[PDB]
Amino acid sequence: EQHLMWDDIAILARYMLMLSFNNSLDVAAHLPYLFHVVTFLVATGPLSLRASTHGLVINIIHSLCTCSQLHFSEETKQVLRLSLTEFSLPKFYLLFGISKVKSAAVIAFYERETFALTSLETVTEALLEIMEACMRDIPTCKWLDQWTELAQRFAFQYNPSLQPRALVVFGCISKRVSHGQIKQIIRILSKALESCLKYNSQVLIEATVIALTKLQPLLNKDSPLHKALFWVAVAVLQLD
Amino acid sequence: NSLASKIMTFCFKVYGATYLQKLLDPLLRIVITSSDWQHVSFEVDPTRLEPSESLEENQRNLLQMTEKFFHAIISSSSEFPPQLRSVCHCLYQVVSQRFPQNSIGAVGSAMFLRFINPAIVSPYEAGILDKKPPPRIERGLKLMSKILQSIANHVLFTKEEHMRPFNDFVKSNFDAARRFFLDIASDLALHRLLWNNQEKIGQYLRPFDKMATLLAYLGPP
Repeated sequence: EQHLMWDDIAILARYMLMLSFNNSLDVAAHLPYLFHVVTFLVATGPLSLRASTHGLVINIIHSLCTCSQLHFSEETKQVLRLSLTEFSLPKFYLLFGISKVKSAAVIAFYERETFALTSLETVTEALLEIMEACMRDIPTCKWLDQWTELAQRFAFQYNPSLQPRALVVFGCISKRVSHGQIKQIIRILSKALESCLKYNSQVLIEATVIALTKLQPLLNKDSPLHKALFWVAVAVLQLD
Repeated sequence: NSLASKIMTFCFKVYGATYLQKLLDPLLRIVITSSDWQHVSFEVDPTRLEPSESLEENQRNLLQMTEKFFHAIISSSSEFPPQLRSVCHCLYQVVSQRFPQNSIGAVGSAMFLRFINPAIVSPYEAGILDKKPPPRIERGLKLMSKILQSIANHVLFTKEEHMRPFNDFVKSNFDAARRFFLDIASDLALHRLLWNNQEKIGQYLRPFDKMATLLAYLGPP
């Protein structure tokens, strides 16, 4: 929210809400990039931008239920219909850092819940179940791979504000992982603990640990790392 | 009476109504239309017996009626509907996992207690007859179902002293019913109900959360 380019992001998020209903024509090329934007924004900033970002997702799911270019199955469409219903629930309002409002729409057109990464984890798996459902029906897409790359780039690169969010998302969405990626994550955990010697660091630690959580089911069956991650968890608990 | 007990009696109800109706109605019409000629009495309680009636004679009357009723049930294996035969066998296997010894006994008792006997005692309310039988028949049917239950439970009479004279009759027909049990045991505003009890479905210990939303979309309309 402090960032030198915050206003430039906030402006484009505003445009993206308005566009998102017209994105009912658009989404098929875009869907990964829009969730990349959701991922960073999901509960950030002043409450109107949060409301906007909830609306952005609602409108995208609705657009995925009706784009005349797409041909999703009754099962996939039903999954999206139930997803709209799910995103309309008070649970999802709290995830998006919306509290004390009847309707997100009204506010869309600070009391930061100091952002809980577990909320982003929840959103991201729900958006993943939306994307996965669609990707079964569209075999010719690259959406999850592009989202994986986009999230991966931001997860690994040093940026204190975004990097935690990205790590969480990368972990949630990924379908494969390498020991070199795990090395980068645990190196990020270590560097974040060095920064604690010197709040942001803690959120990065939490993110890396959530990432390790989602990533560890992916790791190869004979990898030492499964056993190693038990001690990573122990060390994390020790932090208090 | 628990929910699973309600489920079992419902399956007997909706699948065996035509089975009980066509099995018991002929014997009942033979007991009413015929044998109303004589002063048929099944009163076997001595303290309740009229001075004109005879105990020895009424005891025979009960056993004769109980005999042909019991014979018609045991011989009705070839007319047992398949949906129940699946219910009793499903009930047979699940109890056998914890009580493999004499697990067939639990099937036959619940079979007689919750399905056969209630329709025998109250044929009118069960939809088998057009009106209630005469009062003397109602007393005999109630006493007959007590005997038939003792046979199904494989237990002698030990409480009422006036039912002990029939212990010889029930001891002989133990395994005849046991063979019949071994035979049959071997091969909506739902959203209104959902939302009314939807509150706090997630008290457990993913699908319960998912289900709360479908209940809130469908039920609240």
